[PDB]
Amino acid sequence: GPVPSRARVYTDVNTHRPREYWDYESHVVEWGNQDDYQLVRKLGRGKYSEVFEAINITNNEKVVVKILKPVKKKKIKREIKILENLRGGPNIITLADIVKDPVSRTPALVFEHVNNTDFKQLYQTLTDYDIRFYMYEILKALDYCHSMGIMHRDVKPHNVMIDHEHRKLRLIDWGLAEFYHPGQEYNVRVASRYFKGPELLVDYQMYDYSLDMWSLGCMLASMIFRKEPFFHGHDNYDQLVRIAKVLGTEDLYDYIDKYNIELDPRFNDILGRHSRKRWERFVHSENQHLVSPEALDFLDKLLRYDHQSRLTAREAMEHPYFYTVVKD
Ligand SMILES: COc1ccc(/C=C2\S/C(=N\c3ccccc3)NC2=O)cc1O
Repeated sequence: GPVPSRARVYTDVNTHRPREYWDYESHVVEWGNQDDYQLVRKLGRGKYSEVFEAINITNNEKVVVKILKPVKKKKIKREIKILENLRGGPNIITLADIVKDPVSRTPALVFEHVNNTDFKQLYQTLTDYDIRFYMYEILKALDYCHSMGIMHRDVKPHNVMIDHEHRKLRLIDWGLAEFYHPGQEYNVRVASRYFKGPELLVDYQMYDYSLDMWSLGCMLASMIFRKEPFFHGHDNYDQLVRIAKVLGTEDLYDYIDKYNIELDPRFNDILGRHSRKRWERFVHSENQHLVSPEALDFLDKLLRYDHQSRLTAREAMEHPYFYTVVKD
């Protein structure tokens, strides 16, 4: 069978919490007043919800209303409990309220509103310093939720709301997030394809917080190199082949050999043999201004096959890449 794995940090956080903290199936939702919130315009539709900009008429302030499509009560309470546990943490989106939507017949989460700059203007104009700044702001959020027993499992540009005017960042969409318990086997069908960690792509279920750091590396590579997404697979199989053309196939085999994992035989025809590449290969005159030796070394230490060898969020915040960022 496969070799078990545990997180190298925050391993026992949920163990020594009261069972109330992580036993989300037992959570009792405390409902607000649906009539306090007036929908203004639809902002998005996902597979699991729709999201609206709205007004809270008791303070005339804008809020964002996420009305869940029908989903199992378990998963609704999971998201709710996680939002409540993490509320007030650095750069975590704030759950303001929860109300019963009369039309949907499902819960509606009420969030703080972020005046977000949308993501193509952000991708096109963020400077070297801005990338470092916002990376640091993201690591603050990730170190907080990891220290609180929670992995996000869906880190990607669209879940990072930035109001670039006020240099304000918020990590959103906790609907895939889970509590980390040592030895617990999880569902590998999480994260968007381009940000899925190798552990997911080789069907290794006993993963942990370090999955978020792989996804964060994919975001970082897309920004400093100006290739979004960076690993652009046509499906989950070709996703792993795209990674292996950069990180090499020899270390991929070392990885699965360490955990006594076996690749799906369907890779036999498509994986090939690939050397590991130096990151300088992706540097050119149109992304040069975003690359430094520090950037490449930091990236290199995030994008590791072995989830156990990636930097933790806290370790990443110690990296020289962030020495130039003004600390508050
Ligand atoms: C414009 O400002 C905001 C925008 C979004 C959120 C929070 C969200 S959005 C979400 N899920 C989605 C996303 C896209 C489509 C459908 C559902 N989950 C969250 O927590 C908070 C904001 O202040």
